[PDB]
Amino acid sequence: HGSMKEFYLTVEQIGDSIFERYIDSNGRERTREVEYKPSLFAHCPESQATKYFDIYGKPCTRKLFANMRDASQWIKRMEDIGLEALGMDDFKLAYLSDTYNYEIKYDHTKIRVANFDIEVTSPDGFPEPSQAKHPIDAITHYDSIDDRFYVFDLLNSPYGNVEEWSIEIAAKLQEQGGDEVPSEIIDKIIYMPFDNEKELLMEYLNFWQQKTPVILTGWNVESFAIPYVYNRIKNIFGESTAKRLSPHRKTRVKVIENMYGSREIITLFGISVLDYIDLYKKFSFTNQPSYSLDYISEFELNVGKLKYDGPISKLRESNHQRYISYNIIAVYRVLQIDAKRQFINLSLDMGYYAKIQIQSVFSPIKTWDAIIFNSLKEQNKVIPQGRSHPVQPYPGAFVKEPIPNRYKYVMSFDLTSLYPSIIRQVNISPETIAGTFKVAPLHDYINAVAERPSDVYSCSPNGMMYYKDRDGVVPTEITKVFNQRKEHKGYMLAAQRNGEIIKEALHNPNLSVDEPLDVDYRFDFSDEIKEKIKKLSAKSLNEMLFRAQRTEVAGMTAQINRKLLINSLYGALGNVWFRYYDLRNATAITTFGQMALQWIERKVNEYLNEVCGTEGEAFVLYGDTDSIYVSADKIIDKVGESKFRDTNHWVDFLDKFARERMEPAIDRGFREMCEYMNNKQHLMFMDREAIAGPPLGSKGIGGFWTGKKRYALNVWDMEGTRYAEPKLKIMGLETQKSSTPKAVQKALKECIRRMLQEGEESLQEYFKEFEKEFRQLNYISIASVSSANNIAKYDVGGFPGPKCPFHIRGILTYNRAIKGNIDAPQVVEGEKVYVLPLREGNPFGDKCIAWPSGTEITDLIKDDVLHWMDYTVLLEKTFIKPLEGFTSAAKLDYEKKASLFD
DNA sequence: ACGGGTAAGCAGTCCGCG
DNA sequence: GCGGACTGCTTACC
Ligand SMILES: Nc1ccn([C@H]2C[C@H](O)[C@@H](COP(=O)(O)OP(=O)(O)OP(=O)(O)O)O2)c(=O)n1
Ligand SMILES: [Ca+2]
Ligand SMILES: [Ca+2]
Ligand SMILES: [Ca+2]
Repeated sequence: HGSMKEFYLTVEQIGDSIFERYIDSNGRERTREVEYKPSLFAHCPESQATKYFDIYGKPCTRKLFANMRDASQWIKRMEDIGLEALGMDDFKLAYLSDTYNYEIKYDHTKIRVANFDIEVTSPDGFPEPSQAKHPIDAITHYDSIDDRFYVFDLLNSPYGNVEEWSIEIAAKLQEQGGDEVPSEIIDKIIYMPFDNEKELLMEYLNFWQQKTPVILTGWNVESFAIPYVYNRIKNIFGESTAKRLSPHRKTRVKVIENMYGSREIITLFGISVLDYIDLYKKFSFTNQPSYSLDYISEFELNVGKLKYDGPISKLRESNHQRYISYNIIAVYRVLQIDAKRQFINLSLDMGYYAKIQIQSVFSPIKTWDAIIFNSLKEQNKVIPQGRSHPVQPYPGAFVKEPIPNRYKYVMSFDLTSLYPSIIRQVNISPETIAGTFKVAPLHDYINAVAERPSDVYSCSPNGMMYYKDRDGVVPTEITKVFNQRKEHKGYMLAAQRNGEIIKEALHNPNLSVDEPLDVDYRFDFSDEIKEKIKKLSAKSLNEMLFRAQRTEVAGMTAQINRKLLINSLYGALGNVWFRYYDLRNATAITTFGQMALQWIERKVNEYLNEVCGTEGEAFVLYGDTDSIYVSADKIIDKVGESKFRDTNHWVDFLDKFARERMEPAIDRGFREMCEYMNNKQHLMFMDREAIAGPPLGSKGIGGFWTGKKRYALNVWDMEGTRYAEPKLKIMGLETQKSSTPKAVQKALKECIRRMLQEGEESLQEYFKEFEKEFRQLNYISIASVSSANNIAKYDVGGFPGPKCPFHIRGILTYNRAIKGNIDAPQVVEGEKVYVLPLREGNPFGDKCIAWPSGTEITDLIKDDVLHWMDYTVLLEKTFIKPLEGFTSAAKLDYEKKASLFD
């Protein structure tokens, strides 16, 4: 037996015992109960010397505890006295650290990941899990070990009796009277019909004991499915039987009970719930107009809506065959989405790295508390007691005020992982604080005028001095996560570059039948592959393109989420629930960044005045925290439309000017700033990102800024990737906002593409056609979106109260128009909503209306709102005002002037 | 309780203004 | 009868 080391699955604390589920050395799943004996520490005199020193070198003495409750009355007793009680007071983590004293290398094929969704017919409307009034009438449950979809289908219920489900009919196309259940899963569905609900649940509980999930997921499974099936079994069989959903027989019900409802969260000891919706909100870097599975599915996977007739509420009685097919597809849908985004994998990686419960990957603070503590166990150090602190504003990034205008030629540069780098460069840590110095005003450091803070320590322009010689835990531990990011980024950019090869190739689609190639898209297509691609068919290239984008999304996920974590350690230092919170360090970081950016603004202005020849002229037109945006018009003039054959030539050129002259200069400038602050290590690595301009010989303006955080740019090269066709990089404007209607986002963007690529005549032409045709766009397409908070607070007898938002006012008028009948869907406090304006003297008695997003409005009122919609207002408010924004800034009109020729 | 600050633009109210 | 300054709210950007 020359083989693998054990690895935990879950862990819990009940009283004076730890409940752990793990995978042993022969790969079998197990449970133990352990009366863990923890150790906390206390200071002692300089003399009682030993192993343990706090992070400041103050000696400490370790204390046996008999059990965990015994060590907790000690932490309370030490506060009753008023001395610091050191050590890790979350014992699940100490236990994990004690048991798994090594880099955990873990096998996912051995971890049970279950994915489920239920269906619960209600003619009452939305079925609150806290009550669970209504029968659970279908469950689908996918198990990653077995690799099967277990279907529990209830044929008999007070809401209707139905025929068994046919897997043959599910397989067939929609077009053949079937449900289009993906055939790569037909062979994996185990189907189980049932007499009656009781019999189905009892069988589901027995199924769960045999195949108890470790990671439990699915869509919206924390706030609906789990608590509904808990409360349901609890109402029908009793708590005892309900507690079966826990492998340890412990649940918690914490009440948190709306402004008037009964929403509880239910925790199942010994299971790690990773609600995919929470994973998606945290790790996907999107902001969506709706978070229904239909919606997100169609966004991530480009699959269809998933249609049907009648309202979902009467669906099981009318087409039970589809009701079940749809439940199965929903579960698979989440799998399809996880196969793209890979957030489960992320979570496992991250979680086993820190040695935490996996559901603690939602908490950067947990995540770092544990990494840091593991890193300090190692050197026999003892961690601080966490302290109460009052909350406190403090300053962040600098942002240059730009002159609103157009900018023909732009070229950007940005610093690598800024704040993480600053920590590394400066050696910022709880335990590396040397002292302070007398701080001169910020600009004196920017202008390289103020006295050198210190000769011996590493400094930040907020007055902090750090030990330059030793190693900080934080810097150390952030360097390890940064190095993993570097690598996954590499794969992702490669993947992106490889995709542009493929897109170029798609104007030579070679009339032929082939299969796609066999390459590893994380690495730069070696020349022989590149030559092979030039001969392939569309069918084939297209399959490679799609495979590349899945490889790149994979890498994006891994990369941007380590960026998230490290930037989140920075954040934690400004958050009072973090054991190492310190505004001294938070501000050392932001203030140094303020300086860094401004310092290099001054520099880049200097160098480009020297070499361009001119003097005291603005070359940096904008910048945000780590960014600079340099006007390259004068670098181009220096040649002209002389020997530039095509759009690519000057792009080749600039790429070359930046890489061969500017980044050398920039490195010189920052090396000098590091000498000034006497930092530990030079890590201000500013390289080039974007390269933007009109196509050659165009009327296109290349770029514009309206104000801070609001610009567009027509970009030909980004971080080394040369685009096949130019890509708009729009930051801040209305095209990028989830609040603005899809159709206008589309339109506003095509307008921008025209301003930037095909001057003023192109815009005005297209604008004319948007104005005429705008009125027959589908209403869902031209509605606004808003989050819906504090509805209750602005109610006041069915009507708008003092200071009531337009969108909240919208819901109130919905609530008035569906008043009475429970048939129609309710707007949920906190969710999102569509929003249309209404004309003068409409039947709804108000100037707009709102319904919950991702849906068609109720049929009840649909035909009325469609005919009372105010397109006039729609277009002025959401298209025109924004457009005037963009064109004012860039010195342009969208409508032909009063010619004076006339 | 459970990463951070910065900043834009929309709408509502309350006030000055022949 | 309406514009601007202030404020609450939403959603972007690092
Ligand atoms: N959610 C975020 C995003 C950014 N930032 C801060 C920390 C970043 O270091 C700094 C610069 O932002 P960037 O968006 O340019 O990201 P980075 O510089 O960290 O990494 P990179 O540009 O290599 O992707 O802004 C942050 O604190 N939190
Ligand atoms: Ca950066
Ligand atoms: Ca940046
Ligand atoms: Ca970069």
